[PDB]
Order: sequence, then C-alpha cells, then structure tokens
Amino acid sequence: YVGSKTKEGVVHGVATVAEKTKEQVTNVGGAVVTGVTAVAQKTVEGAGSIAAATGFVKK
Amino acid sequence: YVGSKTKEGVVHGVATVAEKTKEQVTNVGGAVVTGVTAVAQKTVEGAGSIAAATGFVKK
Amino acid sequence: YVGSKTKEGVVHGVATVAEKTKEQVTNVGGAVVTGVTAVAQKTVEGAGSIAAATGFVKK
Amino acid sequence: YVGSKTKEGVVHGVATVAEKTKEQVTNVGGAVVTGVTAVAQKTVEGAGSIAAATGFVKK
Amino acid sequence: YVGSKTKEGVVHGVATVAEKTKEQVTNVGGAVVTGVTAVAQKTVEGAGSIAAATGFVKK
Amino acid sequence: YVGSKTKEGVVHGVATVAEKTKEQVTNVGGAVVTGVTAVAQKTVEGAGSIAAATGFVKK
Amino acid sequence: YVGSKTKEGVVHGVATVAEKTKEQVTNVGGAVVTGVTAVAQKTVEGAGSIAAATGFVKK
Amino acid sequence: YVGSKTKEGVVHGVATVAEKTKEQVTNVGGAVVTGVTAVAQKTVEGAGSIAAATGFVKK
Amino acid sequence: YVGSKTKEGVVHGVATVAEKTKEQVTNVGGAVVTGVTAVAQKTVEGAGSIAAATGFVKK
Amino acid sequence: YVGSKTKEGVVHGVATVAEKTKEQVTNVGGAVVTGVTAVAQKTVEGAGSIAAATGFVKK
Repeated sequence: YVGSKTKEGVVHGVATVAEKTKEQVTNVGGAVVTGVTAVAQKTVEGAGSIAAATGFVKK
Repeated sequence: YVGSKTKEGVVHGVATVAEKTKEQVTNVGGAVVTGVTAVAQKTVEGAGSIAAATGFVKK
Repeated sequence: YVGSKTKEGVVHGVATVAEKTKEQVTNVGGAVVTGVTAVAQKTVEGAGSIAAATGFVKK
Repeated sequence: YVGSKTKEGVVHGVATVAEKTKEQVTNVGGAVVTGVTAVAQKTVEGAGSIAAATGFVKK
Repeated sequence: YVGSKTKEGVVHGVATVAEKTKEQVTNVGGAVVTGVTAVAQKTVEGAGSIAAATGFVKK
Repeated sequence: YVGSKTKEGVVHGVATVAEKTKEQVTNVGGAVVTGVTAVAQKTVEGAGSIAAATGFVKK
Repeated sequence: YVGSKTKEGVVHGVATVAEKTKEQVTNVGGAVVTGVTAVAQKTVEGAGSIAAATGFVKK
Repeated sequence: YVGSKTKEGVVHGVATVAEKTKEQVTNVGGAVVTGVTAVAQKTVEGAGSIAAATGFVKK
Repeated sequence: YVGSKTKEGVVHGVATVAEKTKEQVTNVGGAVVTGVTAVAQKTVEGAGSIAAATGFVKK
Repeated sequence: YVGSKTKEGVVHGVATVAEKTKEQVTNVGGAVVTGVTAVAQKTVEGAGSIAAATGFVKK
C-alpha cells in the first residue's frame, strides 16, 4: 500500500455572514481593491498576486 | 495498491450570506475592484493575478 | 490497482444568499469590476487573470 | 486496474439566491463589469481572462 | 503501508460574522487595499504577494 | 397613508448543497423521520406538528 | 403615515453545505428524528411541536 | 409618522458547513432526536416544543 | 415621529463550521437529544421547551 | 421624537468552529442532552426550560 494525499493552495471550510454593511469608495486616480474573500490559487512560474493595487505607473 | 489524491488551487465548502448591504463606488480615472468571493485558479506559466487594479499605465 | 485522482483549479460546494443589497457604480473614465463569485480556471501558458482592472493605458 | 480521474477548471455544486437587489451603473467612458457568477474555463495557450476591464487603450 | 499526507498553503475552518460595519475610502492618487479575508495560495517561482499596495511607480 | 406588511410562518431565502451523502435507515417497528428541510406552515386551531415520530400507540 | 411591519415565526437568510456526510440509523422499537433544517411555523391554538419523538405510548 | 417594526421568533442570517461528519444512532426502545438546525416558531396557546424526546409513556 | 422597533426571541447572525465530527448514540430505553443549533421561538401561553428529554414517564 | 429600542432574549453575533470532535453517548435508562448552541427564547407564562433532563418520573 501507498497513499500520498497532497493539497496545496486550498480553502475549503468557510462560512461568512454580513448584514447591513454599508460601504463607499471614491477613487480619483489610482486604484482601489476591496472585499476579497475565500480565494486560492497556485502558480508555478510567473508572479502570483492576490488583491494588489498600484497607482499610475508613469514613465 | 497505489492511490495518489492531489488537489491544487481548490475552494469547496463555502456558504455566504449578506443582507441589506449598500455599496457605492465612484471612479473618476483609475480602477476599482470589489467583491471577489470564492474563486480559484491554477496557471502553469505566465503571471496569475486575482483582483488586481492598476491606475492608468501612461508612457 | 492504481488510482490517481487529481483536481486543479476547482470550486464545488458553494451556496450564497443575498437580499435587499443595493449597489451603485459611477465610472467616469477608467474601469470598475464588481461581484465575481465562485469562478475557477486553469491556464497553462499565458497570463491568467480574474477580475483585473486597469485605467486607460495611454502611450 | 487503472483509473485516473482528473478534473481541471471546474465549478459544480452551486446554489445562489438573490432578492430585491437593486443595482445601477453609469459609465461615461471606460468600462464596467458586474455580476460574474459560477464560471469556469481552461485555456492552453494565450491569455485566459475572466471579467477584466480596461479603460480606453489610446495610442 | 505508506501514507504521506501533506498540505501547504491551506485555510480551511473559517467562520466570520460582521454587522453594521460602515466603511469609507477616499483615494486621490496611489492605492488602497481593504478587506482580504481567508485566502491561500502557493507559487513555486516568481514573487507571491497578497494584498500589496504601491503608490505610483514613476520613472 | 397606511401600510401594514405582516408575514407569519415564512421561510424564504434558502440555498442548500449536499454531495456524496450516503444515508441508511433500518426500521423494525416504530417510526423514522429524516431530512425535513425548509418548510413552513400556519395552523389556527388544532395541533401543528412538523416531523414528529411516535412508536406504536398501543391500547 | 402609518406603517406596521410585523413578522413572526420566520426563517429567511439560510445557506447550508454538507459533503460526504455518512449517516446511519437503526430503530428497533420507538422513534427517531434526524436532520430538520430551516423550518418555521405559527400555530394559534393547539400544541406546536417541531421534531418531537416519543417511544410507544402504551396503555 | 409612525413605524412599528416588530419581529418575534425569527432566525435569519445563518450559514452552516459540515463535511465528512459520520453519525450513527441505535434506538432499541425510546426516542432519539438529532440535528435540528435553524428553526423558529411562534405559538400563542398550547405548549411549544422543539426537539423534545420522551421514552415510552406507559400507564 | 414615533418608531418602536422590538424583537423578541431572535437569532440572526450565525455561522458554524464542523468537519470530520464522528458521533454515536446508543439508546436502550429512555431518550436522547443531540445537536440543536440556532433555534428561536416565542410562546405566549403553555410551556415552551427546547431540546428537553425525559425517560419513560410510567404510572 | 421618541425611539424605544428593546430586545429581550436575543443571541446575535455568534461564530463557532469545531473539528475532529468525536463524541459518544450510551443511555441505558434516563435521559441525555448534549450540544445546545446559540438558542434564545421568550415565554410569558408557563415554565421556560432549555436543555433540561430528568430521569424516569415514576409514580
């Protein structure tokens, strides 16, 4: 017998509740990111980014 | 016998509830990202990005 | 016997409820992304992006 | 015996409920994306993008 | 017998509740990131970043 | 103006998911009740009972 | 103006997920009740009972 | 203006997750009640009982 | 202006997670009650009881 | 202006997590009650009891 269970980058038992949650954003140049719940990813090469915000990259 | 279970980049047991949740965004140049729940991905090459916001890339 | 179960980039047990959830967006140049629930993807080459917002790329 | 189950980029058990959910968008140049629920894809080459918004690419 | 369970970059038993939680952001150039709950990822090469904010990278 | 909204005995926003849920019952005299999800009733006189089990009423 | 909202015996925002949940019952005289999720009722006279189990009422 | 909101016997924002939860009951005379989640009721006269178990009432 | 909000016997913001929770009951005469989560009721006359267990009432 | 908020017998912000919690009961006459989480009730007359266990009331 051989058994090799293996999980990587996983999110499984999640329960969320929200009520009467007002929210307001006002962007005037640049970036905004809000409310990123229960995500998972796996990337082998390249950059792996979750909810990343940059302002204007000017050159 | 051989058994090799393997999961990568997974989101499975998820339950969410929201009620009377007002929300308001006002973009005037740039970027906004909001409300990204329960996502998963797997990318082998290239950049893997989830809910990423940049302002104007000017050159 | 050999058995090799393998899942990658999966989202399966998901239940969501929302009620009386007002929402308002006002874009005046740039980009907005909102409400991206329960998605999954797998990309082998190239960039893999989920709910990504850039303002005007000007050159 | 050999059995090789394999799923990639899958979304299967999903149940969503929404009620009296008003929503309003006002684009005046640029892009808006809203409400992208329960999607899955697999792309082998090329970029794979789900709910991506750019403003005017001007050159 | 051999069994090699192995999990890396995992978030599984999570329950969150929020109520009457007002929030307000006002970006005027630069970047804002807010509300990043219960995420996990695994990246083998490249930089792995979760909820990272830079202002305008100017050159 | 008069407005009198009134609800009694109501169940409305409900989403359930179940998978690979084996179940087995073996009654040999008496009663069994199982799996009673999302029900509502209103009774003005008489007894109101939901998922009630008695063994043999012998006299 | 008059407005009299009134709810009694209500269950509305509910989301449940269950997976690989084996279950087994073995009654040999008497009663069993199992799995009674998200129910509501209103009874004005008479007894109101939800998921009540008695063994044999013998006389 | 008059407004009289009034709720009695209510259960509304509920999210539950369960996985690989084995369960086994063995009644041999008497009563068993198990798993009574998220219920609400309102009874004006008569006894109001939720998940009540008696053995054999013998006389 | 008059406003009289009033709630009685209410359970609203609830999130529960359980995993690999084995359970076993063995009744041989008498009563068992188990697992009564997130319930609410209101009774005006009569006895109000939640998850009450008596053995055999013999006379 | 008059405002008279009033809550009685309420349980609202609750989040519970349990994992690999084995449990075993063995009743051989009498009563057992176990696991009564997050309940609320209001009773005006009559006795109000939550998770009460008596053995055989014999006369």
